[PDB]
Amino acid sequence: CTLSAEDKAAVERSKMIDRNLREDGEKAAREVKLLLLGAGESGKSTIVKQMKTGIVETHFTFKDLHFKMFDVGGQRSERKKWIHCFEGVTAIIFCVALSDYDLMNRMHESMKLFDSICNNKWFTDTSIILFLNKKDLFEEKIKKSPLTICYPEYAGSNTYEEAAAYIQCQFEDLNKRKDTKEIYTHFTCATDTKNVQFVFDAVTDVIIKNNLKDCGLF
Amino acid sequence: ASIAQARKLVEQLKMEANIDRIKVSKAAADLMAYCEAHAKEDPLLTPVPASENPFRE
Amino acid sequence: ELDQLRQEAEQLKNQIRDARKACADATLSQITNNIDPVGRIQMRTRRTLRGHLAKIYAMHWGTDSRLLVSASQDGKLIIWDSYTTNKVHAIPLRSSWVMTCAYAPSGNYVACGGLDNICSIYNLKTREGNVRVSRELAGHTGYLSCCRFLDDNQIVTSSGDTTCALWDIETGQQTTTFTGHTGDVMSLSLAPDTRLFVSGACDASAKLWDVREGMCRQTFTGHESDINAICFFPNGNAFATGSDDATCRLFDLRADQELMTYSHDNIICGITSVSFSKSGRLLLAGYDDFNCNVWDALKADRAGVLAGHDNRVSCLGVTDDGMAVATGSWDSFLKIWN
Amino acid sequence: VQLVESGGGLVQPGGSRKLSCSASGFAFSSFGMHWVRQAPEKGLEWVAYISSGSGTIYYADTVKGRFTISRDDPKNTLFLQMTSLRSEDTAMYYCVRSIYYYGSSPFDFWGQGTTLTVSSSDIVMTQATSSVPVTPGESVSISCRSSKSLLHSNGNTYLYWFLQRPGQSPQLLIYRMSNLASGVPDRFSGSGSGTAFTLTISRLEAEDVGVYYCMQHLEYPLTFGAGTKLEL
Amino acid sequence: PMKDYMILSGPQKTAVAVLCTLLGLLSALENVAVLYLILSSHQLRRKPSYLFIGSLAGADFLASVVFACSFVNFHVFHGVDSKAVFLLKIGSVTMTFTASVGSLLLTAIDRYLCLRYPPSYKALLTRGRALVTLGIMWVLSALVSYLPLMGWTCCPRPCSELFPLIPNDYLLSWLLFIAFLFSGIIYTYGHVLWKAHQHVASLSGHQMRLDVRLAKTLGLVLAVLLICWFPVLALMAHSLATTLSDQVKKAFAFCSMLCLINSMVNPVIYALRSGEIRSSAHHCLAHWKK
Ligand SMILES: CC(C)CN1C(=O)CN(Cc2ccc(-c3ccc(F)c(CNC4CCOCC4)n3)cc2)C1=O
Repeated sequence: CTLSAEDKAAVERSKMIDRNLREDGEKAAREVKLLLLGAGESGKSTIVKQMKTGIVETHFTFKDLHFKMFDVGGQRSERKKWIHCFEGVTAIIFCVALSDYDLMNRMHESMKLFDSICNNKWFTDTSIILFLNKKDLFEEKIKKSPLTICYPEYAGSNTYEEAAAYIQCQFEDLNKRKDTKEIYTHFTCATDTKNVQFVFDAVTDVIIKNNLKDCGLF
Repeated sequence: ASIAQARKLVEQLKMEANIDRIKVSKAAADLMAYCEAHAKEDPLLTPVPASENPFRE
Repeated sequence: ELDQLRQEAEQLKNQIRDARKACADATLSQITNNIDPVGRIQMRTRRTLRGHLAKIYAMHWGTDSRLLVSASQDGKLIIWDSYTTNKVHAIPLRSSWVMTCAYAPSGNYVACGGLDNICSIYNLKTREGNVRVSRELAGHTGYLSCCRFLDDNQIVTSSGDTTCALWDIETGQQTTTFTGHTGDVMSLSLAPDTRLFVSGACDASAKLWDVREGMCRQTFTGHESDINAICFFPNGNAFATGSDDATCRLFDLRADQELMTYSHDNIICGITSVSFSKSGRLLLAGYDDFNCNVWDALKADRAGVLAGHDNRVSCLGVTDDGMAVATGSWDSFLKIWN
Repeated sequence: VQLVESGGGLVQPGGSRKLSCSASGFAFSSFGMHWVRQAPEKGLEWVAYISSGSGTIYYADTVKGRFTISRDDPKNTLFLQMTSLRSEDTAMYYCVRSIYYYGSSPFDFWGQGTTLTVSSSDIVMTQATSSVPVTPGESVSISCRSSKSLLHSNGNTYLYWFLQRPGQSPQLLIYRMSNLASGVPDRFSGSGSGTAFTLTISRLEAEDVGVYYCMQHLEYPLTFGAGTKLEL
Repeated sequence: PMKDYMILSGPQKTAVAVLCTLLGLLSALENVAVLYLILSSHQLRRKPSYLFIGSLAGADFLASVVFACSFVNFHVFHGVDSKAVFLLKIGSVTMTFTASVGSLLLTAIDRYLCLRYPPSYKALLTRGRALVTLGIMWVLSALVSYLPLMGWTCCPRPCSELFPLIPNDYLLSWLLFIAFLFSGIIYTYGHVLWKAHQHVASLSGHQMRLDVRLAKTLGLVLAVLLICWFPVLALMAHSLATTLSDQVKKAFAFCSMLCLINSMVNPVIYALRSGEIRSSAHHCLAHWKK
């Protein structure tokens, strides 16, 4: 065999390490990664509390699905030099503060970040589970002040039903890859308890579509 | 406040402006001399047979 | 006065450029045309390494030129035997977002770091059979981009918080910090004598620091985009930088100006890794076009392609004896070329 | 790191026994364990070897089929089930810790041992020096010769040196040709010619008195050498 | 001497000789191109589903060539061959077609696993398991398809009339085997559609596209398969109970060539529908133009 006793034993140790690697990789592949790029103070921590250093890992399960949320907003550096690390993440959870449309404008900063990360060359096929946080604050605020301060081209009604829909359409008009990715939108607040469920269905739809694309059905 | 960084740049440029400099000809000659001196010891520039090559499968 | 000091700095920069121009009597391309071309370099994949399941982001050779450490995003740090493709150790990292890895010259310690803002040093040799973490270094406010070992007790680090740090492993403190960079520091290279070291940041500039003083001796502004990779010359008086504008440049430490530009029109993608071979004649650069080029450090003519990777060649390194070149790629495949 | 062992006793011949080696202080699963005998007046002799994950189990020709070695990784213990105990199995069974990778140090730690006293084609290594005296502070070169060359095609010479102080468990000194083990003073040095080997020690104190055993790990069975005693 | 068996040899066989050979050559070309694309991209090979698609393509390519040659030799050349080699062609063509049907079922099961276990699909059905199931179905088809000659000589029971010296009980057994295969295909596709409908209903429970798209694609892949394979099996089952006194043999030949039409329609329906195969074809065309 031209191999020594120690060489053969080292080969066996390498095979055992390979088996442990395969087991850990299968366990990791059973899990779901969810990058969480919020627009700063746009209700990022509220959703994290609702589902339960530099980068914070949040682990939670729901219907026997091990999720992993990565809060990377604390990096405070150039995003281009490490945003490729998250390439291949299952879905980006974007948090936008609806009440931040009066603060240039904070909602415009959120829109700029959404445009920057949605049209990035890494997340072309990575879908976005968009979150429009603080819908109660939006409903309260829309009566004292109008949306004209933030959106100058807006000319619709004033009620929350139309204004929130207009904001959602504006955020959903930013994806130039309307075919290879889909934006899942949900209007959440501090009292909602179904946000984790909505994340579950959005993630399972994303995984189903990815599998169908990989299996040739699409 | 920003004047601190402003003049710190000036002291840094003072320090990096008084260093001695050799010409490009001499530096290139030294680089070339080192490249030529150790050419025989380079297993990549100078290929070696399979006898002493540890990567032969 | 603020503007008066800014004008003084501008005049100083013009004077520095004038000194460099006065030193620029000739150029390397005009002085190394009579030398014989290196000839076409044909390297074959001797060992391809299987066992990583995600994107490999860093690698470092051991001093003995037989062992190496590979870092990937799956959260594991496999120590490889290059001569026979075995796994000596598999290190489960606390954070799976690793971006750098370094093998100590002694070999007893390996270090990894990434987005977790922590440089984790792992004790390879211990009377337990484990690779338990020896020390976790904290103090960086940005992502850690490069790790390099001075000795078993000191490790230098490049981070994204516009600074570099020289740590003391036994006490886990900040001995000296190197400030002066405007953008994120992406890679550092250590001189063979370990007296000085360079660092390529994202401000299209590479600096040269005195490790024992913390001061910046020299600043090299030659590129137009971010500098991703850097590597010292084997002699110790030159260093090549791999930028994002698909160009590599050879700077020198005694004329403080660029010596040579490694550019080609057919290449429009940035450089992830750069490292000279032994004798410094060949410049092995990994690109984002699933490719690794081999350049002649004295002639602009390219030596040869090193294709064979299905994704971006994230990192590459040459052995201490120069016998082999190992390249890591984002396709979860280490490849060693001779 | 310790390996305490249980077993032994006055077994009538032909009975059965189950020696146990409970390991505490290290990653037991990653270490390929070993068993070594020692007759009251004879040298070491290899018994069995169970690797990591129990993938490969080896036995000596004198105990093959009769003995049975196994490990309980979760319980951190090592078992050696014995049957039909002859009167020639009376020995001091040792539990040897061994790991196997590049640059590793096999046979690192040895256990206390059990006094099991049952009532009533391999590479042979010869140690010519049965017993040599020494003046404390001089240099001696223990030389033992092998049968076939231990120099493999990979450039590794598989020769191990073990020191056994009086009334103590063996301790690893040099785990290959000129590779000092951890915790061993630098005075211990070894070098061989591929078939004949020597172990040279510069300065001697009361720590060096004992018996030095040279062993080969090129192939199984793991043949040891005879006793080489150093007397003050 | 067997002229009494080949039903038609006269004014009508002029068209079929060109027709079946043209369909066979086109199907073979398409399938060869498909399998070359699968095996050349060096990335679809690692993905377990496209290896199943390529296995279907190869089985159907063998089907096209074997059926084309056998039919032009039988219903045009009227070639009478030795039973050892004459029933070998029966066994081989049966093996190819049963392998094609089994590959259809295996892709159907892969697509079912894409929905029943979304998150675990990638790691549950891996590369090695993919070839394991591939070889299992291939050898099962080979055995159940070459048993007609090596196993049964139809000496105790009368041999088939619509099929040359083939045991009638083997006819019934293989027809039941293919009926089970098609029932499995329909069952897994129906479960796929039901899972998609339930999932879209659950997703739209707070805020139809997926189930409609799946309905369209699976409806094509199922309707074409039915109108290409059900007629010939139905004609066979009719022949189980009749004596073919009424003219059904040239009609059976027509059904056979329309079943061969499934051979050319399989690539476009399954592999060309996939975006990855289309992109790989475009890249290969660009490389060839280079
Ligand atoms: C040399 C010979 C090959 C040429 N040859 C003849 O000798 C007779 N013939 C007419 C024919 C037509 C279609 C099919 C067929 C079509 C589809 C199909 F799936 C099968 C499966 N096979 C089974 C069918 C049940 O029973 C046993 C054989 N079979 C089989 C035969 C013919 O092509």
